[PDB]
Order: sequence, then structure tokens, then C-alpha cells
Amino acid sequence: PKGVSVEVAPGRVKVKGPKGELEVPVSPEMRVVVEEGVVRVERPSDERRHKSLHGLTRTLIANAVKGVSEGYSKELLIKGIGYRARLVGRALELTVGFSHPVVVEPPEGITFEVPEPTRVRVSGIDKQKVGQVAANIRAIRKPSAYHEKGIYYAGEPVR
Amino acid sequence: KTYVPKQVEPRWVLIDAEGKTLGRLATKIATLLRGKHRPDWTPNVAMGDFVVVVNADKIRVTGKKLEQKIYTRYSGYPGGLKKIPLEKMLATHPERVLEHAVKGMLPKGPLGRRLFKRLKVYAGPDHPHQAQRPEKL
Amino acid sequence: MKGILGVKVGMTRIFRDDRAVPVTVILAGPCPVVQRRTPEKDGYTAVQLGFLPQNPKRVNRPLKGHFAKAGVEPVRILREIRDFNPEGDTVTVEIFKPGERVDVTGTSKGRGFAGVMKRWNFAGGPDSHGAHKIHRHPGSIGNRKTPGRVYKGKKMAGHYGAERVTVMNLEVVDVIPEENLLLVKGAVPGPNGGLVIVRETKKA
RNA sequence: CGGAAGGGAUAACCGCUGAAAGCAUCUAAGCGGGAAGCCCGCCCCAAGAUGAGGCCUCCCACGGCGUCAAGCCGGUAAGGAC
RNA sequence: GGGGAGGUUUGGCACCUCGAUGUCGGCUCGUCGCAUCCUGGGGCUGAAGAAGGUCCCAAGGGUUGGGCUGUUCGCCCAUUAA
RNA sequence: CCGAGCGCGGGAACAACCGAGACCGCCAGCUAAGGCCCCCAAGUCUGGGCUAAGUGGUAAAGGAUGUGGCGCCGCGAAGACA
Repeated sequence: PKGVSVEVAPGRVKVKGPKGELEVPVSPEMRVVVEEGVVRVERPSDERRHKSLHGLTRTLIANAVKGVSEGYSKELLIKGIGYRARLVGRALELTVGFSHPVVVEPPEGITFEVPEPTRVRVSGIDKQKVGQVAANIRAIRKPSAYHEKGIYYAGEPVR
Repeated sequence: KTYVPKQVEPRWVLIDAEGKTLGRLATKIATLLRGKHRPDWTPNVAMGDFVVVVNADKIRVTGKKLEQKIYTRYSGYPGGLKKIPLEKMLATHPERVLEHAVKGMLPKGPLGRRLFKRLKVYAGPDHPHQAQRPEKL
Repeated sequence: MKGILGVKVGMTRIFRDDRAVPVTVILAGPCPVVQRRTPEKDGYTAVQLGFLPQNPKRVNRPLKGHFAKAGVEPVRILREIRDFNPEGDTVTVEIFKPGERVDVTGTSKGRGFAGVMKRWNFAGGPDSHGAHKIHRHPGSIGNRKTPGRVYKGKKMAGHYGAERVTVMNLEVVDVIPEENLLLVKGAVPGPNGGLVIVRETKKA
């Protein structure tokens, strides 16, 4: 957590960083020990349900910080014949197959650029929004279960 | 020959709800709805503290009741069984959930219906600042 | 939520370009905004239109204070269009451009104490081979023992007509400011000389 | 002319982040999408909604017995009825 | 080969009813159930597409006119989203 | 045991299930089954564990990283599981 600003609250934890600051409401029944330049979490037992709540907010926070450290960037590949992307301003329009070319709305806290009409990045301070926004884009045109057309990740096709 | 009390003056009571478990708050509300707490007790004359409740829309209820609890109201026509859970109850007229709880724990009959005009539930808080309001816990 | 009152003068048909448009005629003789409804002190919004002039003879009722309060010639009838607040004056037919579609309420023709065959286009029985005491009868009404009651609202012989009804999405065909008439699509409840309210439609 | 549109909560189901369990998991915290079905929406009923509502406007003291008590008697106001 | 569920089938027992509980089939009027015929929503597929198979969700609505037959049933005929 | 105790208490209601053999009186007390948050008399009594399904609030074969609890075996700081 270099250049961060971890803080304490009744039921949440704020994350100050170059990118910005995001609310991250964590578990109530834990410790949010903030040392000099390191952040830890302790659990008030060793129960079945406390193990889960410990490791959960032990990463979620490691992400709350990693959200304003270097920022996320979720790729999305486009394959096909007419299939090609196009950033119309801050929003992304694309032609995939349907009669009309659908336009993607800008979600708050997420600006998506483009390397190719075939490659599609998705920045985002929160890692929750980054994956949510990016899956919704795969939704529009889900992979050709017989060819190789539509939306993809860097995660192997279907064939 | 046992005492048989005379005329009395009602004692309206200011009761919260914020945090208070449903039935738990339901019971006491009703036990007070009559006079089982007043040894000046009489099981037919009706002299229960006018129970008044604010912020009723703020009642915690156990397990998964909210999504689970199902209030059933039947009309006369077929399929007239309208099924309505807590979730819908709270978001609409919330004060009503803590109503049927208490009315459904009161003596069922004539004076029982008397022991209902005594019940003054609301959502706000705020209520008829009227004349009496003894805040109970 | 536009809204204007009127009556049912009568109906015939016209010819648009070269095709025939069977029309009915509504009458929105200038209507006086008699009272309005501000949630501020009412609980909602709605403007009560008055209708049809009236000699202060039957107006002897305390309604006269009510008109004189709103500086309104003493009408004969008045109802509430929902959330229809125009401006400090009165509403003509200028409200409805020709073509606009209208929802049209109205009270239906009272068909007395009518029969099942009539009320509920029931089937009754066979004009033929037996019984000859049921030819316009309802038939059976229930089951054997269970339940042993009859369904609340089992279509049976009662009154048919004289009920509030609406008919909707109607093409206002023409509008006559010159003399306050309203052309629609023809099928509009109630008899002639019949009171009826009309308002902007439910399409979107 | 209508069966809608559309708003919301969902069924099976598809998903984001993610422990327990160094991986993974649609989940146990949190979140999103998802039926002609559910809830509004539409139309009609509706304050005997004895919990009898609200809004605008109009009339307005005793005229006599009942001291104390609610009452009781003829005339009246708005207006209603015949 | 095993375990059930339902209480529509054929029975079993003879409990109420023999100082009477009118049985089949149709017409009329239906109502309810889901284990869904169709229309809407899904998983899989030995799913290219179209089509179809199976499981799941789902009663809201719809579920045809005749030939024969006392028929319920079924066969057939012309359709049907069914 | 009912029948002949459809007299009483409990079991919601229910001759035969648990309780108990009604001679009459009482606005006296102990108890039984049974219960003790409210409809309802009397503990929201004390103490320790379990269950998260509304299980409780009534079903079987059969199925599973449900939860807690107690044991056996292989592997590992000469470095394993992932």
C-alpha cells in the first residue's frame, strides 16, 4: 500500500489513492488494524463462518487498494466477419449481427478505450464494476458455439 | 366478595419499535392492550393502556421472515386468496404488520375489537401529540 | 393528463380522402375550471370542470357561493379530470388536435333487469327436443355437496347496463372550434344527450 | 375499442467480485441480468374503509318545560321531502 | 431388483345413509389441480441453420367443426398454436 | 376402557390415548395428566450444548466439501497439499 491512505469507520473502509477513493463496506465483526505503511485484518475466533469473513475482507481490501494503485483494465476480444468496434465519444458502439448496431452506455467510474475493432479494454477503479461492465459486453453477443464469432476474453474459445 | 372496579381513566403509552423484535413487541403491546399488568384487573370491562407505537416501519424480524413470512387474506370469489409476504408489507404500509401481530393475540370477540381502537400504530415516528404519551420501554 | 367534458349529440359518418370514417359527435362547449386540487391542501391534483349553463333558479343551492368564489357562471354539472391543470381561464376543444387519440368514458344504456342470455351472452338451452322450460335458462349453478355454496359473482340474471364504462384509443377525427364539436371513431357508450368525459389516451 | 407499453419484485436459468479451502466456486458477505407468470399499470366496484375519510361552498344560539344530568316540546335556517 | 408419491382405474372392508343419498351419456354452467396440449422463459443435445428430442419454470390465458357410436372412449375426416 | 363414565382435566376440536370413578354445598388450599410469550391460568426462570431449515410444524429407498463432534491410516520442515 504505497501512497495509499487506509482509514477506519463504524462499518466500512475508505481508500484514498491517485486514481480516486471508493467506499468498501466490510464485515462489522473484525479488526481493521492500520499500522504505519501496512494494513491487516484479524478475526474474533476460529469458527467456520469467521474463517470465511476473515479471508474475504483480507482480499476485498487488497483490492479496494489495488483499485486506486494502477487501476484495472479488462480486455475483450471481438471475432467475426462484420464484427468491429467503434468508440463513439466516451461510449462504445459496435456492429455484431442484429439488424441495428447497438450502443454501449458509459457506467460511472469506468472509461473503456480500444486497441482494435477487435480488442476492447475496460478501465475501472472498482474491480467489481470492471468485471460487471465487461461481462455485460460479452452478453450482447455470446460466443458462436460452432464457429468463432462474437465476444470473447483472452480465455480460450469454444470450438 | 371480590373487588369489582369502577370508572377509570386510560393511560396512553409512547412505545418505540426501532430494533424491537416483532412478536416480543407484539406480546407486551397486547398484554398492555388489556390490563393484565394492572391488578386493578377486570376481564370484561376493558381498560387497557391505549398502546401507541411510532417508527413501526422499523421492526426487526427473525430468520428470513422478511422474504419468507406470508400473510394470507381471502376474499369471497375463487382464487381470491391474495398472498402477501413481509417484503411487500414493509415497503407499502409497514405499520400494518405489527397490527395483525397484536390483533391476532388479543381476545377474539366484542371487547377484543374494543381492544383495537386502543392500538395506535404509526410510521415516522411522530403521532398525535394530543394529551398523553407516557414513554415506556 | 388532458381532460374535457361533454355530451353525445349523435353519430353518423364522414369520408377521409376516399375512405369512410364512421364518426360520433361529442360536445365540449367551453368548460369552466370550477375548482382545482392542490396536494398542498387536497391530497392530490385534479381540475373539476363544470358544464352546461344554468339559470340561478335551480342554483338556489349553496353552489352559488361556490361559483361566485371561482367567478363562474352557475353551471348544471361538474366533475374531475385527473391531474389536469391548464391555466387560469377555461378549456375549449383546442385541447385536442385532430388525429390525437382519446380515452372516452360514459354511462351505458340501461337494459333493465336483463336475462342471462343477454347479460352474459350465455347459451341457455335448445329451442327443441325437450324440457320446454329452460330455453333462456341459466343452467346449473354449482356442484353437489362440496362446496355446497355458489361462487361469489357467478354470472346470473341481474341488471345489464347503466354502468360506468370507458372506451379508449380513439382517433379524434376532426375538431370544430367554430362551434365546439368533437369527431371520434363512432363507438361511444351512452345514449344521445348523454354526459361523457374525454381525455388524452394511454398509448405511452 | 381493448389483450398492451412501461416501472418494480421474481421462477428455472445465465453472470461479476469472493472465502471457507494459497487453486477454484453464481454465495456463505455484496451486486447485476432473467417469464404470457407475481406487484403496480388498464377498466369497473368501493368510506356499513362501524378504522364510516378528505376537499369547496351555504345555515347558525334557547323560542318553553328539565336547577344540577343527558334530555324533552312547538317553530325555524341551509336544505330535504311530499 | 428396490423405494415412493398420488387417490383419476379394477378391487378390498361394509363405517354414515334402505320411515329413499335418483345410476350412464349428452346439453347448460362451470370451478379448481399441475403431473403443461399450446403460447412465454430456461439447461443439455448424438443442437450447423431451419426443425426437432429430453429435462426445468410456469396456470395467465387458450384448448376447433364434423362423420360413426346411447355412448365416456376411440376411429376417421378438415383444420389447429394446441 | 367406552359401552352403562358423550360427567370432569389434558390432548385444538374427537366413547374408548395420558389424567381421574362426579351424594350435595363453598368466591378455601394440594395435586394428576398437561402445561407456564400472547388468544389462556401460571417461568419470556437458571445453567450447558445442539439445530438455520420454519427443520420444529410429522413420509421411504437413495443422494451430497450442510454443522458440530469423536476416532483410524498415508504424506511433511532432508520442504509435502494447492
